Amino acid sequence: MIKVEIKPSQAQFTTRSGVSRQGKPYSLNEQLCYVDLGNEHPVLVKITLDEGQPAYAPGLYTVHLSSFKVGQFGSLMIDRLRLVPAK
Amino acid sequence: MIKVEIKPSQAQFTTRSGVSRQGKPYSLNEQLCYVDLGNEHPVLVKITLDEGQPAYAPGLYTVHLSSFKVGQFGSLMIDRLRLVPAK
Repeated sequence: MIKVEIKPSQAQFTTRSGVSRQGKPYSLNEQLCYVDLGNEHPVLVKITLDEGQPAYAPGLYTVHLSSFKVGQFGSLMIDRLRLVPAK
Repeated sequence: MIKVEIKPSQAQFTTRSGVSRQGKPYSLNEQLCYVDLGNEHPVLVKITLDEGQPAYAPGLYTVHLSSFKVGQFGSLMIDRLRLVPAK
């Protein structure tokens, strides 16, 4: 439950394409947000979109708890930025 | 909130120590807490503790935003999980 803002400027996503072996292409797409991390000042964080799921419209979003995950040696983590209209 | 709690049996830490592959010394203390990330039940999570830092004491907690950093391409990561008391 973090403030995320997408300003109109940020509405289109941004690419970083690619490939690995057995069936593993890295052809990455990213969109950007301003995240207020407590501070009076916003941070440009990046959102990595997963296949078939799209760039968020402009507006105000909260970070959704499924955005967090528990890793290999038991640490909690942002796996991917997950947003909701929630307010 | 990222709802967190340390029960009586969890109010303490374990030390793991050995050596880093840049041949550097570690002596890391770890503690378990229950995190409510949604799901239907409490997921168990590992707080790594800072040098000096006493293991937190039983109770209700919430995650403090100082736990989230940003680097490289606007990449958000949890740095340390710093919990503060509930309200």
